[PDB]
Amino acid sequence: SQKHLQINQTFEELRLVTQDTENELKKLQQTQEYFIIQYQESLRIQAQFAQLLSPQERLSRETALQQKQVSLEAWLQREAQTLQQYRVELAEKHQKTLQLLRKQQTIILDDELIQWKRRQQLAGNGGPPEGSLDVLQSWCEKLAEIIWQNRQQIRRAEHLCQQLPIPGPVEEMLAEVNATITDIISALVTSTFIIEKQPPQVLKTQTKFAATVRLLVGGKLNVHMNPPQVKATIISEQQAKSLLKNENTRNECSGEILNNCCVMEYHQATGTLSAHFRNMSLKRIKRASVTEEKFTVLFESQFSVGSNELVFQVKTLSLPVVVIVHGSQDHNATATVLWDNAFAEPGRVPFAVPDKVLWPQLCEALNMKFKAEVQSNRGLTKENLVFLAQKLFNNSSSHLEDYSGLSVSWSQFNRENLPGWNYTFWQWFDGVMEVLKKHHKPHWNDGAILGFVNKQQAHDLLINKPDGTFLLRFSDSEIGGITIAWKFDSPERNLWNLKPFTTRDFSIRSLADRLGDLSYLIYVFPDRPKDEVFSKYYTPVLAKAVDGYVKPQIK
Ligand SMILES: CN(C)C(=O)CCN(C(=O)[C@@H]1CCCN1C(=O)[C@@H](NC(=O)c1cc2cc(C(F)(F)P(=O)(O)O)ccc2s1)C(C)(C)C)c1ccc(Br)cc1
Repeated sequence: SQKHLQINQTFEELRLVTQDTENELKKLQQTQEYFIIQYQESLRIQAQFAQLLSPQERLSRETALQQKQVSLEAWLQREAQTLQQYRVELAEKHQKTLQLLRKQQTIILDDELIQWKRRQQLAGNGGPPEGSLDVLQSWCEKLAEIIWQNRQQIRRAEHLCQQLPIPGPVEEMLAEVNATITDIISALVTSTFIIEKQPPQVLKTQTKFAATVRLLVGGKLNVHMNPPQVKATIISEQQAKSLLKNENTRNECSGEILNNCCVMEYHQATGTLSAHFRNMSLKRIKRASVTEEKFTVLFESQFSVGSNELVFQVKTLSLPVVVIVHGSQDHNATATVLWDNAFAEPGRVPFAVPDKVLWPQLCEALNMKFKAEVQSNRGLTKENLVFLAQKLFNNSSSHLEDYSGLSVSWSQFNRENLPGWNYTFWQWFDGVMEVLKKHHKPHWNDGAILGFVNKQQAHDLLINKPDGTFLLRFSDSEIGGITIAWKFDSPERNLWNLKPFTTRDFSIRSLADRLGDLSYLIYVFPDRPKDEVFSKYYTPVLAKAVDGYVKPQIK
């Protein structure tokens, strides 16, 4: 809460200086109002002379009014300069608080909001949750409360100058203040239309999906009065670039969305103005690989603040989505999305990503997604990272630090196949998460699957162990396969690599049941016995009702 306390201090100073300008604005209006009354007195003074007639009294009444006329005329002249001075002083104070406001806004919007948004982007790859927008709304409320007060303050100060003009520096001073105000409100309004909950980045046609679009300055401006409509629209990466550059053909889009319209709702209790699209669906998609084609859901809205004097057109784009029609296309779709959420640079043109990235950056991305997919805190160890670097780079080294300067290209990750294989690194890696996720989630968590060791590594671990000591390994030759490697002293071969099982095999008999059937397996690596690790998962054979068993019995 270091920068958090400085943000709060600046907000508190901003409200104190805005009350000062308000006090001085009412004071200026009083000064001007009295000056207008004193000016009428100087008019009555001449009308008093006009009511002339005997110079025995008319010589004394003429001198009384002359002395009075002069003093009031002198007071008026001095008060006019005071009116101009206090006016300049107010504009200077408004210019000062607006410059401070600009700095305070840049902090909330270009830093804290971007950090929240990035936190949300990385959460797509199974990263840590971004958290509630409560803090960001609390600040955007104050930003709006303050810019709106100063705006109405200057509109009032301007009204005074209309009713009593005094030419000088004040005109261009107010022209500057106004330009600053439109810049700040436009920025505050356009930037605070954000997507609280993103749509699915791997989207299947004809599948119900949801999104949430919040407006952080909803409660503090006159926006909830007429809650605006938001129109969800699916567009392509090219269409997204031209939408930003403004070189578009108005309604250019790439498909229909069912229930693509929603009206923002204000929740008094929380102060939130937000469109909840709960029943969206992709009816059709226009496509000019399918897997590498990035789309985005564009949310538009049009609304005003206070009166039709201030109207805005807001547009927010979702994180890139990949559309799949089969479901079987998910394998490679996840890879392009995984790359996007991880390696996207801030302030990029629509869905631009780096061609190559350094190996430890890709390590973060794989570890993050891996833990999320298997639903465990046991991630990829330093040894596991080396195993994958050996596989990926086709390098011998067993030192993670060696790979640190190397670069994985997109084609090296999920386009060109591995050395002697018919699959890519992503296909191999995703294959492992997929077999681990469907089944073996508790097994992976309980450490029973060592997995990321090559055929040689497993032998150079099991040799010095008793007959029947095994380890569970990931097959190289078969995507999503698990191989049992075990040492058992015998003629011309001591280490044994059993045939790899895939999800089809597990669907017939579980990993635990299959291990329990094989008597030649007795000790899971390193010491712990087989039944000690898999007794939990052996199937208690249940009697069938068809065989005449009225109550559930365990044979
Ligand atoms: C109760 N019961 C019937 C059973 O399930 C147990 C019986 N069983 C077997 O013993 C089968 C029966 C046929 C030959 N067999 C073998 O295991 C023979 N082994 C292999 O044939 C192979 C070993 C590797 C290693 C790899 C590798 F190293 F992991 P990779 O890194 O290159 O991918 C890649 C392919 C292969 S093929 C063996 C020489 C050990 C006898 C079994 C049956 C079916 C399935 Br599927 C799985 C195992």
